[PDB]
Amino acid sequence: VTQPASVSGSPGQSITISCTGTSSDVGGYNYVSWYQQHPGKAPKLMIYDVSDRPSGVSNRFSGSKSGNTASLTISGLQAEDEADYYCSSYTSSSTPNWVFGGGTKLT
Amino acid sequence: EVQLVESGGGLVNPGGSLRLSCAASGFTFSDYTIHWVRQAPGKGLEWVSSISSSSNYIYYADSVKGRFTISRDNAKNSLSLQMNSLRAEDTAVYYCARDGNAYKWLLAENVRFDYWGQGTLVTVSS
Amino acid sequence: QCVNLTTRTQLTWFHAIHVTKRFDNPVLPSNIIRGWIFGQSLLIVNNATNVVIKVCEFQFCNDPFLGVYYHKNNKSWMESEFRVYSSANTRFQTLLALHRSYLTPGDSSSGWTAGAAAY
Ligand SMILES: *[C@@H]1O[C@H](CO[C@@H]2O[C@@H](C)[C@@H](O)[C@@H](O)[C@@H]2O)[C@@H](O[C@@H]2O[C@H](CO)[C@@H](O)[C@H](O)[C@H]2NC(C)=O)[C@H](O)[C@H]1NC(C)=O
Ligand SMILES: *[C@@H]1O[C@H](CO)[C@@H](O)[C@H](O)[C@H]1NC(C)=O
Repeated sequence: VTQPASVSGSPGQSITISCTGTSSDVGGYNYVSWYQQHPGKAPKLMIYDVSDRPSGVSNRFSGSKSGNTASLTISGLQAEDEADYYCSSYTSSSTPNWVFGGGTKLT
Repeated sequence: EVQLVESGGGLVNPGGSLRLSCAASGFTFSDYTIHWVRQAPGKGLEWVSSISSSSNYIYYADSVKGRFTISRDNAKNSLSLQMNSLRAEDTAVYYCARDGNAYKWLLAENVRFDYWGQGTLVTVSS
Repeated sequence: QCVNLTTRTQLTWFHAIHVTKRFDNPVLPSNIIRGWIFGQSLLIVNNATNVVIKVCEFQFCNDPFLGVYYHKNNKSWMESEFRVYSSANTRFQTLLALHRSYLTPGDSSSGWTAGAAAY
């Protein structure tokens, strides 16, 4: 699972974080989820099942998927959003397991 | 409020062993699958293992498979992880997290982590 | 794929109720009852659509059953599970259907209930 090392943009702008896998990971499995980790803290679930959003999460966060690449789009970028965003998915290769992407640092 | 509290972290020598555990509260322990995830300092997240509510379905990452043993006591709302023959490469912060998918009989492969504990650091060195 | 069921209270009358939680389907010498296993072995099972009668070298599950899922989205009861045997190249066992719904969280072994039944 491949992610951008870092993304950035002006406040108020919409930033898209890509997550590229393969057919056995992202393409054939709409189980992609995204987690926001603040420094020194445990990660929070932001998006699951590609686009679904947990209660308590702001509506500025939305997910999408096409081909073998999943994306997290953050609208109305706030300073508060600075965090490491991890892409998680199920991989059916060999023995069933779950993986995370490298993690994208949002500034 | 849903909470998970990890305990049993600390410093160990390579080749040794360490038991981690976390207590659950705020939800029905026996209704959810609980996963362990580790994060090496300066690195991203890596899934370690998972144990289903019945304890019948247990999965391990290949990197720990054969060394780690996971078990849960539903009566005590307590999850334990026994790490044997550990190495310097296993230094990481370990978290226990609640699987948001309460219906593993429908989509066992579909995993999300709704709640995370604070995490506990395990350091392997001397 | 076979699965062993758990979370069952321990205590001819056979019950499959959930208030105490029971699901009696031992090996003996709402349409919950679906069929029987006898024993090569004979399988007589009434699935959601057709009655199936087969004789084969079955490798039966230690705890065989069928399952019906309740979809709250359309209030539809649909048969989704058939976990009787892994292969099919004096004693018998009764095949009962399980109910699974949003009210039965857990995994394949514990995430279930049962409609009132007896035999
Ligand atoms: C399902 O259960 C069977 C039977 O195992 C017994 O009942 C279980 C609920 C539990 O109480 C076991 O300890 C009991 O022994 C399992 O078949 C046995 O599996 C073990 C390995 O765990 C093996 O050593 C035995 O030889 C197996 N028994 C036979 C007759 O082969 C089965 O693995 C369980 N899992 C499935 C497939 O649902
Ligand atoms: C009911 O909804 C479920 C979930 O979307 C679907 O899988 C099932 O096929 C639907 N059944 C009917 C009769 O619409």
